[PDB]
Amino acid sequence: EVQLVESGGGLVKPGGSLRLSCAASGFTFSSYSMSWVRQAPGKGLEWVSSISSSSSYIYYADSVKGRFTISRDNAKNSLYLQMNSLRAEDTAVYYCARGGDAYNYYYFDYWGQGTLVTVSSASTKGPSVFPLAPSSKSTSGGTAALGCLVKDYFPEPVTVSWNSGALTSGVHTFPAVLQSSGLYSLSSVVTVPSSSLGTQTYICNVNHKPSNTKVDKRVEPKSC
Amino acid sequence: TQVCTGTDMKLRLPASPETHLDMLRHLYQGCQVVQGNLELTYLPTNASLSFLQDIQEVQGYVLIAHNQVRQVPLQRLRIVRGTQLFEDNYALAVLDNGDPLASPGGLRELQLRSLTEILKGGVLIQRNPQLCYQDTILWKDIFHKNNQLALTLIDTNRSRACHPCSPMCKGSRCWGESSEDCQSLTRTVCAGGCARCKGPLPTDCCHEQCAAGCTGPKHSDCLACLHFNHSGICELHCPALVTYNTDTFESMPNPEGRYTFGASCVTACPYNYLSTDVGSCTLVCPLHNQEVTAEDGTQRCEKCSKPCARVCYGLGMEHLREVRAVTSANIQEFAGCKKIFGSLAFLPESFDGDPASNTAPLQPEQLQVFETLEEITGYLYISAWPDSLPDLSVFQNLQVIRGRILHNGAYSLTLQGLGISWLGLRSLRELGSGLALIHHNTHLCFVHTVPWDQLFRNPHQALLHTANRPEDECVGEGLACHQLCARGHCWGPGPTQCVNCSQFLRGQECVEECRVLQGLPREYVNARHCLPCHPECQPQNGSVTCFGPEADQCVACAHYKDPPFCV
Amino acid sequence: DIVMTQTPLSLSVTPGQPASISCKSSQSVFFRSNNKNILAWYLQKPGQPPQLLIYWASSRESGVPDRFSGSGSGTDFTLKISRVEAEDVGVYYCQQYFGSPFTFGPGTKVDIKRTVAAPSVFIFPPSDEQLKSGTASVVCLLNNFYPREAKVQWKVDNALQSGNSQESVTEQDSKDSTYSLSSTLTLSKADYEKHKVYACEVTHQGLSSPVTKSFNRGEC
Ligand SMILES: *[C@@H]1O[C@H](CO)[C@@H](O[C@@H]2O[C@H](CO)[C@@H](O)[C@H](O)[C@H]2NC(C)=O)[C@H](O)[C@H]1NC(C)=O
Ligand SMILES: *[C@@H]1O[C@H](CO)[C@@H](O[C@@H]2O[C@H](CO)[C@@H](O)[C@H](O)[C@H]2NC(C)=O)[C@H](O)[C@H]1NC(C)=O
Ligand SMILES: *[C@@H]1O[C@H](CO)[C@@H](O)[C@H](O)[C@H]1NC(C)=O
Repeated sequence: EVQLVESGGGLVKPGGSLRLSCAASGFTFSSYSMSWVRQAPGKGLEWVSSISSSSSYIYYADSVKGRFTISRDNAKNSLYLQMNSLRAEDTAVYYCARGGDAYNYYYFDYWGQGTLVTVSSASTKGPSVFPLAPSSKSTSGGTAALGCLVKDYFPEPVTVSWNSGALTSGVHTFPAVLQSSGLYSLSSVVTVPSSSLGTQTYICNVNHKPSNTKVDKRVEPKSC
Repeated sequence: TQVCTGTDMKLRLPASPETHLDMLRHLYQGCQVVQGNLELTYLPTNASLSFLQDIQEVQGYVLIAHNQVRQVPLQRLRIVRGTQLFEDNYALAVLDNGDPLASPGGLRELQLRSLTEILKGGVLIQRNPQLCYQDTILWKDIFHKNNQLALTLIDTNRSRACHPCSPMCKGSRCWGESSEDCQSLTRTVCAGGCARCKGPLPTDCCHEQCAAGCTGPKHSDCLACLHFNHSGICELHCPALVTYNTDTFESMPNPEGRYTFGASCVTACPYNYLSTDVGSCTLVCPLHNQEVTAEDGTQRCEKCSKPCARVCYGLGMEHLREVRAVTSANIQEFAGCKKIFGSLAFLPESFDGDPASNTAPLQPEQLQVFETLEEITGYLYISAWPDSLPDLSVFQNLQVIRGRILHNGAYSLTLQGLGISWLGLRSLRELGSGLALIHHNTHLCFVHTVPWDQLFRNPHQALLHTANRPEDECVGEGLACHQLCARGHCWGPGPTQCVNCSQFLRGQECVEECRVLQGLPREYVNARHCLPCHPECQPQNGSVTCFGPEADQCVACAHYKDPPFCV
Repeated sequence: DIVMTQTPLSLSVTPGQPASISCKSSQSVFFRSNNKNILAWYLQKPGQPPQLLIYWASSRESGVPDRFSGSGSGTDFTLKISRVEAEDVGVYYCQQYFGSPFTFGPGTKVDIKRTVAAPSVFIFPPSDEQLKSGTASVVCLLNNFYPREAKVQWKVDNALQSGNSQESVTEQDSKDSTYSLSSTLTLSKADYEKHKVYACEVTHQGLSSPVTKSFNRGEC
């Protein structure tokens, strides 16, 4: 089935460069009109660029024109984007999207998960993870909360799952929040029956990709 | 110039090739819309073809054949409408442009950079052993959506293998090795079922009435119109000449109305063209129409009251449609005829024929049939004429050769291989359209003595001449015009052949003095013609003999005076 | 540049009720050649990329259910949803593919109107592990509530903390149509260790009166 997986995002200092690469599968890539749509955090959708099936027709938005260069390799089922002279404004997710029929109608019917590109001269730092030890202050009746807090990281983003992806019901990971220091912080949280607190283990799997920082943190109650 | 007329010679070896380059220049130079067929044939290697530069449009078909030329520069050519087609089916025909038997010659690169459009017809490219890229083109894109049955027959045999196209082109599709010759597409790429477009997107689609593509969606922005250019805008029909009333249906003449001329809405027809009842600018009237001359402008055509009282038809018309020559089997059709609707051709058949058998030869005296004739709507062609006749005096009273049908689409007056010693066309004062060709007439003098400029009616026209008796050797024998030919212009020797008689006329003859004071019959002058008095007027001693022609207008009666007349 | 207008920016409706979003374009998007308007509609569900709802301004894509129907012509169009369901939560976008540059509209955020739902309130002291590192982060959790609007007040020994504490809310849940809220009060090691009672007051429409969850430092 259809699948577009993009790569080569991450951190860039202003003025520098970066090359995105979107790998396609589950259709004849030679017969489809590929494109890049970007989305700055909590903003609408912006068309960046498009390229026809055979590469015989290319287009760019005015904000990116000259700075950005689109291309493809049909033999190797891949789509590329050479972003040079990068700016604060270019900071956004970049979704690779396949169009509709070669070069006529740009529907965008299937979209990739998208790759995050950050443009700031501040450097990479990995997180620390600290446990939000469970509320035995809540009712034994009764429902109890639990979580782990990811602190002081840059750039984004982090993935946070529970028990190697096993536990997922009633879980609430929040979106990140930016700090004075210019570093991101993140709470990841979960509702459980208070009765299972004694019997079953809970561990959060935090993964900050830029800094190679993967941590798995067990989360237990304090007592007296 | 905006427009020019094309040809219809069509693979025939031109009967004097030394002229042939001059003809093509005079005809196609300056011009942007070739009305007719663009026929470039039997052209040599060296041939300067820069006069073809500005051609943007061809009404008919394009025939490039038997040419040793390295390349033809039809780079600005954007459309052929295919109004007629070579060999029934082909709008473009590139045939036999090689060396058979610097270094090589023959057609190398086509170079039709702009040729976006072919409405009707197909393509035929064969036997061009240096022609490249003929292969590469997506012809399907060039044909219009309507015809597209439009077959192709491309031969690919060569004596050199070719470069690839400059990698700048999308597919390997080019008119030549240069980057500027990539075949940009128009029809086969568009969104929806678009007539044509400037790009693959919806905004990039052209107006319904555009033809060769466009530079924008508007009906102004077309590279060519499908149907008509109406003052900068492409439309399906021109504003009609007549509005009709709500109730009565009476002719309320349209202030903004136009005539159809080719692919152009026009305020009034060009010089030799006939205005039509329907409002077209034709060269031959429709069926149920009569040719009329009105007091307002040129001649126009008309819906007839009676089944139009028949007027003497010539060759290329009605029952003489496909007769090649005036012969002894139709000479007596032209008896008494003041004006011939069609053309006249005199061939070696007509005087020396008995081929198909039994058909007797024409005699010199049978040709006097045409002494009545003043006007020919079509052309005059004479490749043969009797030895006994030194000139074409049979056509003495021929005044206007209009040439709304022209020989091989070009020549109105054609005289070739004759042994006439002077011309004799003394009344001839207009060549309506078409080129004059007078060649290989070994004996003919009195060609450099006609002021042909005064006959012509547009700047494309001209005389072409070679291999007639030269005027250095004619004047060497001392063959000038007669005294009384004003500005020394004449169609032959003697006093009858002046174009403008400088003094006074007596039927045929140019004359110093009339017989007003002395001489055989006494004569009154009128519009510089010496016309005799009534014979019964008395001859006077040192005085005027009459006011006018009749017997009432004598000075004295010679024998009996019985007013109001002399008798 | 075909400029795209969407109205409204917010839509909040009870599931089962129908709801609609208008799109407008500065220049027309109607194509004579194939007699269709060249607009497209998308739903960006939260924590996902966009998905295509409709092409040709009215024709659905495979998978897109009955309720979703585009309408209109020329410059003025309207996406309609007969019977909104609780998972339809997201932002809705209109795009034109009539010409370069290919433009989108701003987006229209659709909220599901769930019954009134009071938050479950929890409080978490800072970890001893982080405390040693030199900074103390106190977190208060409000879980699963509706509507979204909600005041959260931090107090250290009755001292109203104001300025030194950032919030974060979840996007509305596709399953249950509740929101959840984090509030993170940051103090230094020193300042954390000057004070005895930490507290988190919520006020919210689902409550009969403000609720307070508050730990005493040290005390189990
Ligand atoms: C006719 O053709 C000759 C022969 O091809 C031309 O002479 C060429 O002229 C070009 C341009 O000046 C030279 O670069 C070639 O090397 C010449 N070739 C040869 C074989 O001499 C000449 O231009 C043409 N002559 C006329 C009168 O048009
Ligand atoms: C329709 O006819 C007009 C002439 O009336 C053409 O317009 C001219 O184009 C030339 C070529 O560069 C310009 O120099 C003139 O300024 C133009 N004249 C006018 C009056 O516009 C025009 O090309 C024709 N249009 C089509 C679609 O064939
Ligand atoms: C070459 O010429 C012959 C004769 O016209 C023709 O049949 C043949 O198909 C040509 N060859 C190619 C490769 O086009």
